[PDB]
Amino acid sequence: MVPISPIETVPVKLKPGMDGPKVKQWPLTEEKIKALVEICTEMEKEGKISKIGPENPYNTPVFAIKKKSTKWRKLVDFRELNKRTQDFWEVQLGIPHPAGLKKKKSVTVLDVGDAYFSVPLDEDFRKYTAFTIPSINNETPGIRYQYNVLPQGWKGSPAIFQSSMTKILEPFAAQNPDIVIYQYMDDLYVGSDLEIGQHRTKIEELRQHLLRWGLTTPDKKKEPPFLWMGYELHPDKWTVQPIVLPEKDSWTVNDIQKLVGKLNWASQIYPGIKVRQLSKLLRGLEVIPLTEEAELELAENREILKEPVHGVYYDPSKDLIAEIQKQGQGQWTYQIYQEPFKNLKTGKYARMRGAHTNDVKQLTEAVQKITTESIVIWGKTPKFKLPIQKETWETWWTEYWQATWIPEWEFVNTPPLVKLWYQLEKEPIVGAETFYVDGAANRETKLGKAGYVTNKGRQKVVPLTNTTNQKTELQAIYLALQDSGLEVNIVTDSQYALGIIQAQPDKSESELVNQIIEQLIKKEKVYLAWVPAHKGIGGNEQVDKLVSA
Amino acid sequence: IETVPVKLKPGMDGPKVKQWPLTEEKIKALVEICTEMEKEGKISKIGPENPYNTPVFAIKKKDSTKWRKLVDFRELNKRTQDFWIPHPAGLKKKKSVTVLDVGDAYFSVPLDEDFRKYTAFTIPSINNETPGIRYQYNVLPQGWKGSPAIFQSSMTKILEPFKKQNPDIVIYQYMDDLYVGSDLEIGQHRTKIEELRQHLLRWGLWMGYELHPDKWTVQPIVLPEKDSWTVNDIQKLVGKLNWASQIYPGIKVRQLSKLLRGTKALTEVIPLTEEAELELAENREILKEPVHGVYYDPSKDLIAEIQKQGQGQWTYQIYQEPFKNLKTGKYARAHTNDVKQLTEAVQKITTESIVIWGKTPKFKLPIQKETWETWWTEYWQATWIPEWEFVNTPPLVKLWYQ
Ligand SMILES: N#Cc1ccc(Nc2ncc(Cc3c(F)cccc3F)o2)cc1Cl
Repeated sequence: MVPISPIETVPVKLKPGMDGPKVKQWPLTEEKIKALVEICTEMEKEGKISKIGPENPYNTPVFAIKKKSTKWRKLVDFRELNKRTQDFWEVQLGIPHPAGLKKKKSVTVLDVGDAYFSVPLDEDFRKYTAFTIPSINNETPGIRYQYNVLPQGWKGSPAIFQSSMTKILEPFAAQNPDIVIYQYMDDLYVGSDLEIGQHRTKIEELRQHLLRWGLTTPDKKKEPPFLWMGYELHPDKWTVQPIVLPEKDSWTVNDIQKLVGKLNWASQIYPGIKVRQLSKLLRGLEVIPLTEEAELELAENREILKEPVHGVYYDPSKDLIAEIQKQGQGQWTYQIYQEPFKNLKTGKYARMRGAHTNDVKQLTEAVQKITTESIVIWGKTPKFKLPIQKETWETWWTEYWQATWIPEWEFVNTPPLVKLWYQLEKEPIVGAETFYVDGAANRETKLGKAGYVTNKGRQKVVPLTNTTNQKTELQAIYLALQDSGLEVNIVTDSQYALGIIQAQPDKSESELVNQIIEQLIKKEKVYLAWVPAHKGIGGNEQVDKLVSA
Repeated sequence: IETVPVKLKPGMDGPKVKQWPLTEEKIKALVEICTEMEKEGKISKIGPENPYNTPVFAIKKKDSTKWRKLVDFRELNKRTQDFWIPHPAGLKKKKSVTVLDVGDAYFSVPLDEDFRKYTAFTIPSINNETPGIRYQYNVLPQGWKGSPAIFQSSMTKILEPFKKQNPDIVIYQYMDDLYVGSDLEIGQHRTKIEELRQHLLRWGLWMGYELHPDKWTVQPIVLPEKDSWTVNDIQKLVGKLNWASQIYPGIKVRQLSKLLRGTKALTEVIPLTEEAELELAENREILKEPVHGVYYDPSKDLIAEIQKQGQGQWTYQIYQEPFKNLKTGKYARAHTNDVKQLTEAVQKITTESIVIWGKTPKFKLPIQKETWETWWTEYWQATWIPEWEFVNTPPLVKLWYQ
């Protein structure tokens, strides 16, 4: 007998003030009970369970399920015991992304469904795991078992299994820095850049090291490619599992919501995937008609999906590059790569839901998202190639009322270019007509007026139906813009309108804002000034009278 | 040598805060640092049975090149029971004040064995390719609101010799910081500071941050002095005066609006009437006096607002009730990184706030959340971290402070 080191146990507790489970053992058929008794005898023979006396007041139901086979399978249902077990520190919360892996010459996968049972359970906690095989004809006491090892289905088996493998593997990995090791489910991944001879050697050393804890792994009896978390992993490349966009002459809410999941998943490597209209068709499981804008966006998904695309692994010796494009309708698409045309991954960004927005702000947010994604995956910020001129960026951030920043980047001239569509003046314009604008509405009738009074005696007041103070204050500005030359000064008392225009939108949900934006784009110079209402400021007073009637 | 019993508030669990992404260099610094702290027993690995977590990262203090471990205990501090230092109103009046990182003294005091599980933190790995190294604290940790409250007995002793020797020096402690105020000359200053490092090495930290009070505390509101006023100038003045009237009683604008009588061109010059000028002068008078009924109340939150004025200038106000400013300032010292400047502004305002009231304010930051959350840890150099929210609507007030 070669001595085997023990696997130290992990203290487990139930949630505070809560107690074990006490749930009814269901009545079984005689055929099922017979099957349980045989299985449980073999588990006990192996050490996985033990017979308990009658003091134990806890019980978890147990079932027998027919292997779709003339053989039965045992199924202990811990749904109840789980609700009452303590929270654990999960480590698999973050899964690696293939784009962050390094290329490997050789890669093996051991299977570890034997060690999982060499992982004992905390003694003081076994009692909570009691189940009862009912007796034939209910004429004897049910057999009573409790677990001695992490049970399949228990809340704490994943964490404790992982944590125990980690600590076993740690010294071996530390004394073999020329390989990488990673564990998920019952699968150990070992890769290296050694020649296959040396590589199969070390896999052997690893199995030996696992023998010290009495953990037995499969013999030389797979290899690339691997299917894992929906990816296809090859030694020098990765891609997702295949993306098959179904044909359907009638699409429903379950079918449309599944067509954005596939396109979202595939969007991490398939360049230029878009999901706006299809995602919109889900606004707010009903057959929805695809717009003509969704059938041209789906026909563009099927041609990008026609053949496969592969992504490369990460080479820490090379810079990371990230490139963004404006797709339209608040959609952005990006690629991250180190050598031209060999992407490590791709992705997309969508406009946040707001009332008003502009291209520069969206670009900035996409940069931030790509930036955080890259810290996660590669531990560093990529260099950016952006469709925006250095001068444009500089004008934006030096005049924007918020603090803003994007990391190291260069202009790439691939239209459409992000630009500033207008710029307000810092000072009043000499020689430009001065428009005093005002607008008001009757809360009850929804009737109001908008108009302006200028220093040249120009005047206008337009009566309006179904409007609000806010809408008339913007309409007034709109009128002054419509009726003025290429240069104009505008005085408003509307804090509302100021707050909107000083945000510098280039697109809006309001068609009234968009008409103002369209007017602003056509002007050479606009100075917009604000005065407090009802203080008798000349012109403001005059026009307030005219519009509050 | 014997631990102080500590426990969270009633009915509050420990913190369960996800670790946020770290760059490779910050991961490497933390591995080296945490290895040594484990070798020195300040921390110990932990298993999956500990569910709590607090974020950690790595900074560089000002004028040093060595990485420092910073744990963002903001959640644990909220959940850490209250512990029953007063605030010396004289600290803010000293000609000068040096700030000393004494957080290292804490590592010599064990931590209540039962509280340790709550100091849980993870060193992440790039792309999550290896499990996060998990640790918890055995000693008082830097940044925890308990660590000063507990060490407060040991620190009084370490200082009595120096305090009894220099009864003019004021000495205050906030987080891992000692604030040593003086009224001497910097040279005499620096030495006494060097003096004060010896007690700690003798009882046993070489860095010292300078800092002198401002002048006005609440900067006055000032109006232009001009010989000719355009319509635009008078419109801006009336706007500023109307804003200021929420702060100050008898502000009047009747006679100035009167000048704006009709529909004039924005650039045309208005001579001021005699009334107009009188009214402007009485408002000037009013603005020289302090605000009425403006009191600090240590039971309420301090609030700091910041405005970006451009060209590296930043204005800020600290209040509790709107229009009742306790301090207003300006800052102009990164000539191309908006966010580095803002981050330094937040640090400077927070430091002033510790010296005046002994606590940190809640910031309203003129920045989008995602930008700020994706860049402030690169420019942070203090061992505390205040609270903040985000202004998404441009204040009309930015003008009244430029
Ligand atoms: N074919 C193939 C193939 C090619 C290259 C690599 N490179 C690599 N760098 C770091 C790791 C560990 C690792 C896995 F091995 C597996 C999943 C996650 C994980 F972090 O793997 C791995 C494989 Cl499996």
